[PDB]
Amino acid sequence: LQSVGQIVGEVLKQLTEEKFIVKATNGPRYVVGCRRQLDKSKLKPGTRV
Amino acid sequence: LREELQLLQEQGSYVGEVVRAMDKKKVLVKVHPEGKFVVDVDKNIDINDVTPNCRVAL
Amino acid sequence: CTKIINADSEDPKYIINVKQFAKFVVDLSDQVAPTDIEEGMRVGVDRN
Amino acid sequence: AVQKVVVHPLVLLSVVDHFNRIGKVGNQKRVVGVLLGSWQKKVLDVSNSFAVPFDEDDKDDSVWFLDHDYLENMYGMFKKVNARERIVGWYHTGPKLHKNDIAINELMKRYCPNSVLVIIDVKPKDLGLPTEAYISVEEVHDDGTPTSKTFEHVTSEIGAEEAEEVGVEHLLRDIKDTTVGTLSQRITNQVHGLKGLNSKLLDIRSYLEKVATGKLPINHQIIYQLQDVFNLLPDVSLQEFVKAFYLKTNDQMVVVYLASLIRSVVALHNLINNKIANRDAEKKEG
Amino acid sequence: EFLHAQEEVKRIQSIPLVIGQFLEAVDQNTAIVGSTTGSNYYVRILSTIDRELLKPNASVALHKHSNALV
Amino acid sequence: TRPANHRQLTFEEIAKSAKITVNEVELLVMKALSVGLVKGSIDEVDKRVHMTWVQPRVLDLQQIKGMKDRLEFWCTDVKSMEMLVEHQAHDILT
Amino acid sequence: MVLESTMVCVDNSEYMRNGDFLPTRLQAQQDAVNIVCHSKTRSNPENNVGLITLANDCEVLTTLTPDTGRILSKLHTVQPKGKITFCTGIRVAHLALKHRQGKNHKMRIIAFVGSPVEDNEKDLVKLAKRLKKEKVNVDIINFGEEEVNTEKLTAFVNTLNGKDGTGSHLVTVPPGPSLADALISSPILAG
Amino acid sequence: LVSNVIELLDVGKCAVIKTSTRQTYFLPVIGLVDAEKLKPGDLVGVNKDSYLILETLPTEYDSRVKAME
Amino acid sequence: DIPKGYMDLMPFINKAGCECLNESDEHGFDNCLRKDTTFLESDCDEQLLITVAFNQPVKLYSMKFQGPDNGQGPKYVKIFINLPRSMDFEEAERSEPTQALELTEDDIKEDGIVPLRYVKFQNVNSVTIFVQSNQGEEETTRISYFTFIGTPVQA
Amino acid sequence: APAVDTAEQVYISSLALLKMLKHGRAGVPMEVMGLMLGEFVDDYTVRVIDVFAMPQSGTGVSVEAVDPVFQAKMLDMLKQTGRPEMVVGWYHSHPGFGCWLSGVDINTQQSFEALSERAVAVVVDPIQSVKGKVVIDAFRLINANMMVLGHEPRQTTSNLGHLNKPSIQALIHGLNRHYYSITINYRKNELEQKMLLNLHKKSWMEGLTLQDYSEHCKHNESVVKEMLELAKNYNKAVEEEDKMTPEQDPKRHLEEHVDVLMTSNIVQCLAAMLDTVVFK
Amino acid sequence: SLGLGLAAMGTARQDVYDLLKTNLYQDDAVTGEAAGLALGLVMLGSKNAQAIEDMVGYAQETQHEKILRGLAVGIALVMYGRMEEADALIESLCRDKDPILRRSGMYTVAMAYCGSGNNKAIRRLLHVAVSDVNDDVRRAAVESLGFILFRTPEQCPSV
Ligand SMILES: [Zn+2]
Repeated sequence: LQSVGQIVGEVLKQLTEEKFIVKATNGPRYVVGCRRQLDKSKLKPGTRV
Repeated sequence: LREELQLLQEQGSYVGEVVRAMDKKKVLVKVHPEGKFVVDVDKNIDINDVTPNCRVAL
Repeated sequence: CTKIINADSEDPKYIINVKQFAKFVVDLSDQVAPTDIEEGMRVGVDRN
Repeated sequence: AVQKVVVHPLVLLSVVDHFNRIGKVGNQKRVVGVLLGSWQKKVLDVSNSFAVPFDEDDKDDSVWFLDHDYLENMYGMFKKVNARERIVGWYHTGPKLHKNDIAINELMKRYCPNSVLVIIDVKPKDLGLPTEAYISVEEVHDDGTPTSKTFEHVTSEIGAEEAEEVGVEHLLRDIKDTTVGTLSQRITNQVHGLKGLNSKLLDIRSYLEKVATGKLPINHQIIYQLQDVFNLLPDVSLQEFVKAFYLKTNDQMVVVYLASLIRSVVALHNLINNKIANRDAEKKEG
Repeated sequence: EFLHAQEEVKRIQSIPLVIGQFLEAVDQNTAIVGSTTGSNYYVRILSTIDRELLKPNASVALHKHSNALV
Repeated sequence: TRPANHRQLTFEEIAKSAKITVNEVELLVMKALSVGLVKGSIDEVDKRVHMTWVQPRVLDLQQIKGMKDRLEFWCTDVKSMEMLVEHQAHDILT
Repeated sequence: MVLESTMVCVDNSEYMRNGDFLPTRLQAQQDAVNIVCHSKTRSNPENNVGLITLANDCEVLTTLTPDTGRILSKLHTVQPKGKITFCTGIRVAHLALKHRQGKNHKMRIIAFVGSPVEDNEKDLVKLAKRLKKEKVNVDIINFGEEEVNTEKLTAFVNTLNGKDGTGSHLVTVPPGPSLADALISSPILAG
Repeated sequence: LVSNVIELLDVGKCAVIKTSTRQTYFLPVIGLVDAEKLKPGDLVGVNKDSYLILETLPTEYDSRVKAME
Repeated sequence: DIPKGYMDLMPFINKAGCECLNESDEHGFDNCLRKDTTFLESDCDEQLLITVAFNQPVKLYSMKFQGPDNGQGPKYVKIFINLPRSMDFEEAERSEPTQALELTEDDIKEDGIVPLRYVKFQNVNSVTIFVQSNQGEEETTRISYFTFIGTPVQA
Repeated sequence: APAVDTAEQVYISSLALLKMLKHGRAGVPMEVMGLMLGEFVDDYTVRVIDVFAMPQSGTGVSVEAVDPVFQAKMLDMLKQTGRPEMVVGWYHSHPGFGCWLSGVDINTQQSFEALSERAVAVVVDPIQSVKGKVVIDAFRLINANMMVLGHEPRQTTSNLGHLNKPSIQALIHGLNRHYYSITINYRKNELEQKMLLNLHKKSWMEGLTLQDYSEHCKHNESVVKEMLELAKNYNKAVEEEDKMTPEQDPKRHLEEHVDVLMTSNIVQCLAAMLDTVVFK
Repeated sequence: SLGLGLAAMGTARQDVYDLLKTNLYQDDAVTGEAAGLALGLVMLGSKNAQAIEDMVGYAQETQHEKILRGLAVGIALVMYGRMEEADALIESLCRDKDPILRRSGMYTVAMAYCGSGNNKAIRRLLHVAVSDVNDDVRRAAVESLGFILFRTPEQCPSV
């Protein structure tokens, strides 16, 4: 009950080491940062997130 | 910088196509995708300057 | 309103499709008896 | 166990409010409360706390009351509001540890096996003492010494999550802050660092005085670490490190010369534009 | 105070930001932008943005809660 | 016995003090480094040993007083130079 | 009939390791506190009761609560594996009473001593003077060891009951038939 | 709120669903139901705010299979 | 009596919080409370500590702390407020009061009203009076009448 | 008839604001609520000394979300601790909805005001409270008879009540028609501010730690190369200045790079040599 | 209280001062403004140690901000026209943590050096106006410049 669920989208681009252009499915697109502990190397464009 | 900071915290205005200036105080305008409303005009904007099918801000 | 989900006075929920909006599984208001509600009739519902 | 205790700037405010609230008439000078927070087998952060009705007697410093049932009831309320936080340890002001700390810690050990004490100093906030965290350990005193309890110091940090950093920032924004570190604030930071080093050195020297005259017993690991520090001091003689001159001169060029030249040339150009614009206006005055 | 104001302006460019299309420039500081949420907004352009980089249909990041062309 | 003023000690000092031949000083320092007592290095060409060792001991209250005096020197240097920096930068510290 | 908050003082010292009562001296004091708490609660339904141990430290296992069941449960699992420390126990109990919920409750504690109190008479008399200063009706009951109602306890009560004081009745229990009726004849009638 | 469970992934299982507000939604924990049958297409009732599968409800239809009674 | 715009705070006194330390059993706490010749007498020594709580928060202006003429009326009074816990004589002597009061002789008479620092008594929930000494330096002190003049904060 | 002055303020303590923000965020996207304790000092002051959260209920934020047992027991045990402050008002979070009072919010506020005429209903947007600005407002109400009779809701005697302008979002949701905004001031004494200062008070150490010398050299190289390109641009632009009557600047960027270079290298040099001479 | 202070302005009579101090001690927000202002008016330009200590102590003891403003203007008035004799008080008010007391310090600079044009007072006022963290104090600091400089109006727009 403490989980809130999450959007799902596809990473479009790596704007910089922190800013990721990410498109939500059937919705708008954002620039969003990643979690503090994550494998940015595996955040290739097109990777569903 | 402070003025820009202040004005940058106010919400954006919807653009809309005015269907027609109904009255001297009311204007029928269609804004995508909410639909069509009959808005009022603030003090600065003159009604006679409002012409049909012109993009206005709400 | 859509399938009755076989209420039998213990599961009175029905899934209803609000037009181009979503569909929700909901329950009745106290003012309507289940006999008045059946699959495929237009029903007016609250918003939350 | 725990190698770090992170204290959010809300248990700090909670402690300060508790201290003022009691000390309106509560001249025990030292108040005790319970601090909750998310637990980790790694760095532990604390995010909330409450204050239990505590009493202490200066006689023998062993007679005291901490309302454990009140502790349980507040913890029940906080769990109902936010079950994510569990009891992590207990705090008390009065930066001088009394005798009950370990004993009281024992009482806290039943509600939290790895109960950490966190002294949150209120009044003295001169240089670097926001909070100090201790954890009880099970060893007599050393390899060859009698029994004791011997709270161990743990590194403590102050950190906030989002929607709590915003409150701190908003309460701040006096003439303070300026997160961008300009040269003046950096030199001020150097001065503050020298002050802190001098203060720590004076504390160590006071301890060595209290040991040399026999007021304090010899702590062997203290002396061992003093020897380690004294040996760790580098040497600015030995003309191989003196070739650090090299990089200092290297620093100079990029800074100093180049930057100055550019700054000086830009200022001179700005003077040309003004000395032109002024004569333009004067000639127009025609 | 100038340092603090610059810090605040830079902070307004934080994340997340919604992507939109720079439909049309209206004034030196205000534009019309089509946010990919599917909606056209009359918003205010941040000064530090390079004006020559503002071309029609260019992708622009807008403030999440104000749609200001960040 | 050498408080880092002259960390380089020649093999003659070890040979005479430890009453050993200068051929075995290599093995002696060898063993000392191996067992973890000391962390220096050996310059055999000039017959010296650099010493950065981390094995402390009990401190002989007179020795504690001497170390306290050394700390007094250190703290007075730091204080004098904090005063210097503050006086020089008084314009910009504000 | 009288509003009151009582801090019963159970003993779990190693001198409770006795068979003076048939099963166990500790068990005898256990049902003693049981019956005394029942009597106090049923006598006045809004009275307060709390529990204090005295072995090697004075734990405060149960504070002032009108409930009896929880104090009874805490009384079990007591494990008399310590040594008594009377002065600190009464100090803790007194300040615990100082933390009482209702201020109209007359202060009173129930203390079960079953070991010879190792102390000095001076600290006992000064503590009795302090307790009388705060108007606290300490009630002391001697158990276990044969030096029943020692001169220490006598002086403590008498100084505390200075000229018909609170009623710190120094009841004596026989080393043998420490039955409940013998544990309630004197106190319920008069502490 | 009704939703079509798009599929189930491994992390001890997670899900991704498509709610009737034309929105895909990833759930680290699959609500308050079992997690074995859970067909990729199994219509479910997922909470309207915290978006976890509160219940499973019977399938709607397969178009033409309704066309024949 | 009492100054215009104020009232006696007797009806606002909560008996559940009232508690007097060092009182003789024959001379009850209600004797000082009541406006009778009956008096409250300390039993152990001259020091006394009386805590009075109120149903609702109240603001105090003046106190009528009066006793007999035999010198056993109070002379030094430390007033504390909003005490979360019962007060101890040792701490009360040690603690800094909300207001210290050197009761002159004229206060003890029947017409004796002692003004209080109204600033510090704006959120009084419970007020504790520590009588440290008496005029005649007897072994005990008597209080013929004690009360409080003030107004409710209208909670 | 007495009228509430427009100069009345709500003095929120630092602790109250922090607890309110933390609880409001912790419940996102739900709307959380709790009770604000304090005191009505006078007719022009409402002091919020502390605020305790309340357990989340499926009802949402209503007068049925205040569990009487929770409130009573929390108040009693806080009074035991030493916080015997009355329930001044209530707070709840409108996440992303701005600061205003809905119909049910107005309803619960009527309930609270029945307890005491002075009672505020502060609300906080926890997701609009991005670092820097804090989106929070406090409204009481307007009596319907007061408004229908034509009299203004609040008497005015100073400019204090009009230093800040009302928001459009609040105004459409009934501001100045059913509820009025009350100015909010934050009571931050010296002690609390100094305690909060420790959040980013760096250390006595980082004033003395040199930058990674290889990293320092690399940063110097990169900035000097950028400054070279900027100098080329500056020369090119200045050549245009001549053949151009009064009619991004390669200069301003140049000045910024110069300033960052001098501050970095001056600091590094001074720190290095202070280190050389304080550490033997 | 306002009317009495206006009537007794500068007379420094002890009876009126006692009555107004009693009203101030009654500690009401509405009457506090008038009581503090009238304390200033009655004991105006008197430099009285007793009145000033009573008023500053009350300003540091009470919790109603209206009383704080009234007492601020009162403290200013008490030290009117005393020039450097105010300096001690001025410092004791410039350093105070309460922003209303700092505003009182600015008003005291104005009343003490009214018309003298004393450059030390102007320096302090400008420093506060450009440095202080509370906007009301900055405002009052700028206001006090008029009282300082009214004897040389030509120099006033320049600053
Ligand atoms: Zn709401």
